[PDB]
Amino acid sequence: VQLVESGGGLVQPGGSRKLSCSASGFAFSSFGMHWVRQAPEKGLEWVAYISSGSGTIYYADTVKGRFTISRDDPKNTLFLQMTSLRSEDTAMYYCVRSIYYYGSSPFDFWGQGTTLTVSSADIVMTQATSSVPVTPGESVSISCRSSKSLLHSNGNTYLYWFLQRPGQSPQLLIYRMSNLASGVPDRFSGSGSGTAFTLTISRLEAEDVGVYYCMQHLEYPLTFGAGTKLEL
Amino acid sequence: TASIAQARKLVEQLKMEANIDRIKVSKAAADLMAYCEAHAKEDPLLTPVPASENPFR
Amino acid sequence: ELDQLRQEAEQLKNQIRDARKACADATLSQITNNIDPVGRIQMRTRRTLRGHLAKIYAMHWGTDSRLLVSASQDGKLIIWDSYTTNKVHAIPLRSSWVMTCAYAPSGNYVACGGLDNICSIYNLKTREGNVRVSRELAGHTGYLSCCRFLDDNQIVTSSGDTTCALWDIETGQQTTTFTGHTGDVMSLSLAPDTRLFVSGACDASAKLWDVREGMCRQTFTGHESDINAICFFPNGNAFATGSDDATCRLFDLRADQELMTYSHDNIICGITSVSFSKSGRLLLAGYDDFNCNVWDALKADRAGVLAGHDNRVSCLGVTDDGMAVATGSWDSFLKIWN
Amino acid sequence: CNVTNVKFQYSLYATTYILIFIPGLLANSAALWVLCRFISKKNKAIIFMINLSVADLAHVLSLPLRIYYYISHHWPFQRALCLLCFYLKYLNMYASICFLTCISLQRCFFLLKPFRARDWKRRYDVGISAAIWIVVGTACLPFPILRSTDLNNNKSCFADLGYKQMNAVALVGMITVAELAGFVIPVIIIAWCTWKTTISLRQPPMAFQGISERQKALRMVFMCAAVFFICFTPYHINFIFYTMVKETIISSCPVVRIALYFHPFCLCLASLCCLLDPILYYFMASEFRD
Amino acid sequence: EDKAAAERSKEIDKCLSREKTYVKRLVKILLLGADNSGKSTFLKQMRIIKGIHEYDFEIKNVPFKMVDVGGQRSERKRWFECFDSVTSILFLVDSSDFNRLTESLNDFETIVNNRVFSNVSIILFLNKTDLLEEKVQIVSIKDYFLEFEGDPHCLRDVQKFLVECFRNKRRDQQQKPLYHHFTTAINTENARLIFRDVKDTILHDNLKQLMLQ
Ligand SMILES: CCCCCCCCCCCCCCCCCC(=O)OC[C@@H](O)COP(=O)(O)OC[C@H](N)C(=O)O
Repeated sequence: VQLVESGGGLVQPGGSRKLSCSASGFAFSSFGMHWVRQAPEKGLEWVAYISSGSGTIYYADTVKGRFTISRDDPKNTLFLQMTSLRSEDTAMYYCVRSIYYYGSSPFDFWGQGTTLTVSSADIVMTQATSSVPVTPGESVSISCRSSKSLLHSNGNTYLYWFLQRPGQSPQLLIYRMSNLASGVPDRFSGSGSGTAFTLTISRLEAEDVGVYYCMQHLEYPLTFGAGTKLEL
Repeated sequence: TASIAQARKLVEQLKMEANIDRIKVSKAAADLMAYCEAHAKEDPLLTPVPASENPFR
Repeated sequence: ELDQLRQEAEQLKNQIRDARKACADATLSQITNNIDPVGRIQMRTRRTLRGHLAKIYAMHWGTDSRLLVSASQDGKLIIWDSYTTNKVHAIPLRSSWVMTCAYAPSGNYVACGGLDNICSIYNLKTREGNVRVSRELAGHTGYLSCCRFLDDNQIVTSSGDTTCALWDIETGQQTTTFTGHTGDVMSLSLAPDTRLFVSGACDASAKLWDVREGMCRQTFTGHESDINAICFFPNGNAFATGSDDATCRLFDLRADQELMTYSHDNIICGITSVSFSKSGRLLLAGYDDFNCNVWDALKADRAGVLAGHDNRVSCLGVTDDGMAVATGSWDSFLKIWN
Repeated sequence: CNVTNVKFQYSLYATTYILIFIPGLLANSAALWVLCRFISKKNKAIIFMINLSVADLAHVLSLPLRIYYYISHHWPFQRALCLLCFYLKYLNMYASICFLTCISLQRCFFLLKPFRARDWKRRYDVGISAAIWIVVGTACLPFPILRSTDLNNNKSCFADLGYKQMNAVALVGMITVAELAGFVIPVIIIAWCTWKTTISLRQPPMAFQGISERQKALRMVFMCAAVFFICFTPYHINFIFYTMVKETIISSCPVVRIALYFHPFCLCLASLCCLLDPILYYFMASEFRD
Repeated sequence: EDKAAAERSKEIDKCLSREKTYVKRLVKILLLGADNSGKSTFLKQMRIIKGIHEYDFEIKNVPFKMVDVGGQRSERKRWFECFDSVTSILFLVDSSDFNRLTESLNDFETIVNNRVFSNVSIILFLNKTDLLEEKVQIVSIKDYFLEFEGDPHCLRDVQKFLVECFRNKRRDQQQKPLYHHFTTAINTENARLIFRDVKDTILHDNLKQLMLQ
């Protein structure tokens, strides 16, 4: 499995650019794809979505009318065409993979992203803190809150937890508020109830420091939290 | 002597089956009836549940 | 020599017949006279699942009581979600002549087989997002009639050559074989605790097998023609047979003889499938006159009829929680009753 | 001119309609019930036959008010009812003709091209059925529109409504369009289909001696065609002259006498279809009687 | 919301409804014959391409699938006879070896008299057709059948005798037509014969589904 991006660099105000992504090692025509963004010193921000069979296309509120998403299956390629650039478009752009059926695991593989430099009824989610000093061998917890109840009438709670290490792409820890992802050690846990969620890490170890993010997937647009840093 | 081997195999199998501890029919009757009576409350297709807890309606 | 062994076999058969006669001190047809009848049972169709292009031959419920798998004569498996009727997977096979299905207890694998004398095992959870063949088991002489998982590592199969086999999937070699039948074997059923199993094999005879020791323990007789279905009573010490002379029967593994027969004068067609309900009070049977009959297991009367298919009912199953029934027939539809 | 006393026509219509009424109802209702139980098999042609029966049934239900009027000589209702029944009869007759044509064409194509005919679906038949119904319904409007008469005679109805005065050119154009789209095209189609079926049903030999089935099929085809022709030709040959005379265009006395004398018998003959067709199409076959 | 499951299900239905169109054109024929009937040579001389074998080919833009059951066919069990969707059955039977005719007759009357094949027509290929001629001119056919009436050394009499002996084994003759032919090494017209017989079968089916008798 591998996703590799291209197209970044420096651009003048106005003008245009086209970013592309190449996939290898999996069945590209059965997955849906997301474009996500991150400002230089801020949190993550969601940009666009294209579905399998090219049936559904969604944009963010602050990008409609300037951005266009497209895909090509016989060559396994994804395109984002972007025009009329502002200074608020300087960021790092990642491409993300996601498949939906009964019991699947969305957002479970991220690419490596590229850097581009330019010369409400939405749900609100709040992180508790910006940093928490920790010591190895302890048990630590993080929490975040929402402005709505994320529990639906069919029994699912749509809260996701990701971890980003220094210099790397994010990685899925918890999906749908209780479940572990493949290859994640069983010392991570997460639970809570409507409008209050808590993640617990037991027995901190090295290379387990960085920033933690919580996200919702109940209605579009998808929104991220501010970020919690752990310092060792 | 394949016929000898077949006859010996059949004889050994019948000897194995003949030496089985059996019980009376009445005890089997009581056991089946008791099991059916014990779990009667949790059987949905015999005691239909209200539609509020019905996953199919 | 041969004559002495034959005489001893005859003497042992006389001993067995006498031991079975001496134990008949009562019957269910009299003891169950104190049981209140279940009354009239009425069921309605909740969902109808469409999409197969030919006859349907097998199905198997998952262990979460929500997902199920079915196989058809056009050479396909489909994995269905039944709460919403969504299709979750569609798997194309290597040969259109398929006759059996199984669904793994953990949910990671499925299996299939048929007239090609091979049992194929498919993996449902791969990083690439597709379904690929994990193993092919070969070594039987006749076609494959039934297959049931024990866990992710072991499987058991029966053939149309008078044999049964227990296989270790990792190496692909037969761990043990079970022999002794004379005709083709139709069906087998596993015990709830997974220590023994039973099979019926066209002799109007049924045999009980131990998985690990590898020998037959008990043999039951009494039908007049082929045995086409078999299953266990929920507590694992009784089983029910359905045959091709329009008759079902109940056997008990400890008393070593028959208890009841289920048959009515208006049926002149054979059985295709049997199953029990969660508490053991209802017995469901599928027939060749296009309808399904719901019997009261203890009194031996008819409590209900399911009708609505236009052709033979070949598949029939009851969930692990007991809250639904699924039937599959030759008109290429599946129906869910509740 | 010397117009004869045309009075016998009332008793003729009354007796003919009484005779047609009862057995037509019984046969068509039983046939509809029978046909609704063969939809479960793989058969697909049956669709057209369903529609045919429906048309004929609604034909025979349109008679009783005529039987009432032709013997009572009084119409104690409103004019909308008179025009409604007057419209229904002709709508149903022409729908019946169209569906007979479609039946013959399908019957030909499944015997001329046996392999391709396995890719035909029922929804195409439903589409064609609905299109025929709609076109005939919107085409049969001049029958009540143009006879909007007897505004001062509320006791007059089906038989002796007046005639609105129309231009000669428009009237003759309309009558020619009716004649072309009602009689000539179905006749040509049925003749061509009968010929092409007879060529490819008896000519090809076979090893298995099954000549009897081919001959029986040929007999049924020929007899259906003959009944159609004989029932429906005279009315469509006399209608044009009768309508022209009734519109004062034709003034020669002998042809007026002949037309006014002949028309009622042509109507009675054309009205026999709603009784003959159920017997001829599905009370001789072997496979429906179960 | 995670309702992309529904869209995925619709995509799967879009492929099933595509294969449903192809599964209504294919014509399936079940092949049966004797051990020495020249089966291998017959099939290998038609230029086409152990459980069950299947062969595919096309005649006049119609796809034919020939299903060969290689020696498993001896099963006398209903569940094995799951071949009731076939258009017809094709028998290859030898006639030159006079001592093998009884076996072929017993096979034929065992297959044709079964119920499950009531809706399928039957084609009969009398095979090689020339060693029979050589046998007739040297030996008499009366030495094996004390039932023949006629000239023992005329090939035509032998042919009619064999064909009538085969046709007499079946019952309920009018259910579906039985065709027969004589072939030696033609291999080039066999497609024509099979095509014509299947076409006539479909024509008889249409004359009945359309209520013409
Ligand atoms: C696609 C195809 C479709 C088709 C269409 C067609 C067209 C048309 C079209 C149409 C055109 C218009 C014209 C008009 C005319 C009218 C006539 C009539 O009415 O008829 C005849 C008769 O009627 C006369 O009268 P009595 O004689 O009186 O009689 C009465 C009755 N019979 C009753 O009873 O009712």
